[PDB]
Amino acid sequence: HKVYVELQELVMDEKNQELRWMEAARWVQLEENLGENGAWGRPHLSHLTFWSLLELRRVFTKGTVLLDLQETSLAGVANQLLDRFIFEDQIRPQDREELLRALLLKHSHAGELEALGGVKPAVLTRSGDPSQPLLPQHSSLETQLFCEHSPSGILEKIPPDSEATLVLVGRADFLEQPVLGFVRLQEAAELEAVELPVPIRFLFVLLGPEAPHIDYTQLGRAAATLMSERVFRIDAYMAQSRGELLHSLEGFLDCSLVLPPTDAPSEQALLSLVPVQRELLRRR
Amino acid sequence: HKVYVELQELVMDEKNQELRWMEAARWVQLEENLGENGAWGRPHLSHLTFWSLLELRRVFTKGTVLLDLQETSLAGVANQLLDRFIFEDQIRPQDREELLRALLLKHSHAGELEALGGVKPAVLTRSGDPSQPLLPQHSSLETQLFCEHSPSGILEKIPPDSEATLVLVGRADFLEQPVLGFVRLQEAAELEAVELPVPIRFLFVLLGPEAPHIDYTQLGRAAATLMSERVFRIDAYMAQSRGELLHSLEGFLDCSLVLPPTDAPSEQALLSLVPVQRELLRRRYQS
Amino acid sequence: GHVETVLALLEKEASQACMTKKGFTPLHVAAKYGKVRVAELLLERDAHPNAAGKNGLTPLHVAVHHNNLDIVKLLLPRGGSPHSPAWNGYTPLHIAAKQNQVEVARSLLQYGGSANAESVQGVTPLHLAAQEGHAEMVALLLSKQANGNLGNKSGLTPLHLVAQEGHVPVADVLIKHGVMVDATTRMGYTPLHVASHYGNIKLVKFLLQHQADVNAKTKLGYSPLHQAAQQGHTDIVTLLLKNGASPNEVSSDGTTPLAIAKRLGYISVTDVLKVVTDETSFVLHRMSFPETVDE
Repeated sequence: HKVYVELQELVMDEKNQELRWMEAARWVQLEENLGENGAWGRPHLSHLTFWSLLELRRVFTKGTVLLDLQETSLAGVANQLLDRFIFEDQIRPQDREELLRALLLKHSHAGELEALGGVKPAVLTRSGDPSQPLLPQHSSLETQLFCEHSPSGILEKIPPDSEATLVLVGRADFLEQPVLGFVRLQEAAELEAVELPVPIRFLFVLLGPEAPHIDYTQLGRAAATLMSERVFRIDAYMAQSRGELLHSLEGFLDCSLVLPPTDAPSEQALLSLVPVQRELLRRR
Repeated sequence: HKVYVELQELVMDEKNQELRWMEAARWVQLEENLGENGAWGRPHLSHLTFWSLLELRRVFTKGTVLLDLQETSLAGVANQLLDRFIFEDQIRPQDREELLRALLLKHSHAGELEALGGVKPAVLTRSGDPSQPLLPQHSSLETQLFCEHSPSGILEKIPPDSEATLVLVGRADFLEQPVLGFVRLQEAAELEAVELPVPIRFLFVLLGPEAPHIDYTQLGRAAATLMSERVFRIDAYMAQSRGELLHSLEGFLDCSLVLPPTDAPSEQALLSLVPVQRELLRRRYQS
Repeated sequence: GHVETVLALLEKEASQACMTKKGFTPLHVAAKYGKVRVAELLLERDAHPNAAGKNGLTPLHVAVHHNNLDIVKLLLPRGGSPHSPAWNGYTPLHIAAKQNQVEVARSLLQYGGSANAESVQGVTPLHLAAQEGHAEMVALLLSKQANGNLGNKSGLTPLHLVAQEGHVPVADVLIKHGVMVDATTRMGYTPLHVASHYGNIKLVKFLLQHQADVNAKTKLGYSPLHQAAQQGHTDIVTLLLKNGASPNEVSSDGTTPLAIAKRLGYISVTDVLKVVTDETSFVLHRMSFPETVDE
């Protein structure tokens, strides 16, 4: 089955101090990001950062998997995921209430943003009151470089048989460590809380506190680039334990190329890679 | 401004069963490598792999660093560096008798090789005899694509006032974990492993037993491309401790750009990655 | 409510799309009449709570009108409707506040609540909660995080409505929370203006303590005095005057508080206001009424 990936993260609008999940980019064919004005930009290739892949391997090595879950609504998935988190001592039992309150807020869409008047990052607190996070609020480089009939156009671009994949990321202060959850439903179910054009099959949850060498948006982007690959999603369909996923991630990372900072002319530097990448993709 | 970097590994000859040092690549602003023929491929941009940089970081977090040591010969360097590995408990003292003779071995270039017949990779053992690796090996990517006159151009590109760096990579079965040594000399020194008249200032030692997701040639390539950058070289010229190198390494990794394998690669969509690398360049040269 | 009869009907596979002309669902009568043992039977066939008829109503909206909360507390994990509006755009939050059950705030707190959702009028659940201004509301609403005073299309802030109904408790709770004391409407009426039109001396004294200006003028020149005079509430007009309210302020129509008191034949008021007021700014019938949310 083909896939359609959607990434959402915790923010808060300005008119009222209310947190909500907001989408940031989609992966129909290429990564297409959403600007602050609310308009989608141009599709382009997916490049990551090294800290994202390092932390993804570290947190997926000790992550929590839930395969063939039998659910039809988001509340049940949330409850079972929280119980499985409590089972492996990922989070403390006194934090279950806050995360269950967090994961059940309303999920807006692209049409409401101009009604909202703008949104800003909002990290959770134990009392539940929103505040500004204690971290530099510099915007993403992709937003700086790729922004400054579309539903029917993407609908024509949507493959007729496809199963969507939702990734939810953010930051929460009262926890003590990042935690991972990879959940695959047994059959495709239409979640009523989130309006996605095709049903949901997979679900990624990566949540935790503010930590060095960690950017949650780029980590989610790395997760989306994982989910957009053919062989990795084939192994995810054929997965039955965490070992197969870790082995497939090792095989995926074994076939990447890293670029150091070079003062060469950029077009010539970028064009020198092509047969190297072709041989690597033949090897993979 | 422009420096010369050499990389040699410890392998065995097809002539007779033995162990000795042979170079594998050279770095003057670009990577140049040679194959089985003894001929050097055309220079190209150096491309990293994930495990090389990652394991370089892992071993570099626990590496002994000796700054501005006053030596000019190779045996005093060997003695002091092995005393340093003894000092910080990086290796057992019962290994030194092997490792000394591991170091005091010949260092020949490509011109000797045709009479020698060619070389193949071999592993150090506790005894002192070459041996075949246990984990499987794969054909290298850079030699297949690039290898499959030059020295006058090498001496032409290199400014007459320059200093060189060397890295010595090898596999040894009698070790526990990979070890790293990083020594910057007090003064420039001429060494008999390098036939070129340039002197040496920095020196690397990357050793270890065999482990998965570790290719020692790739690790040496990572170390050489680490040494070739202007800002990190300037920092090492002015480095006074280890945490300075650590912060410079983190600044090196932060301005790196990684691209994953895809389904159908193309050039037209790839040309849109020009400005972000430029901004990483600018942010790197921000520092 | 014969449960084993419904068990007999279940094997015959009667549809759960049984819809009347009025828009009722099978869940609606279970919500009304409190015959609830059949609810687990209805979920044996995996009932879906999201169901809106002609009036757009949900099992929670019909449930809160006559509350048997033991079903709703278990419906909330069973894919409950979190922010479901009615055909009037009405969320369950403010209609539960107007119904004012003792645990319905705790019932939604089991999942959470939004007290700022826009209706078709533009009124928020916070404002309709403040309009009734019950005793437990001023305590519980604190846990929910919402704009303390939220305007509607009229621009009516919770304080305004509290002044309209003259609920001292709510007006206190709100000022203590830090709401705007002199919040203005789209026309320019403040909670003082509105309280003076109401004529509630208590709903005016409290506001005086809250520091709402006693001379706040409307976009048409009407002040809380003009308003107390047109209403004929001498109590409020005297309270305003005593607290420094100016009685010689001409409105956009040339009528002062005295002019009004007179034209309305209110004598008790005219005696104080006419003497306190200076000579009419002009020689000479449009009135002044504060906005209010529509039906």
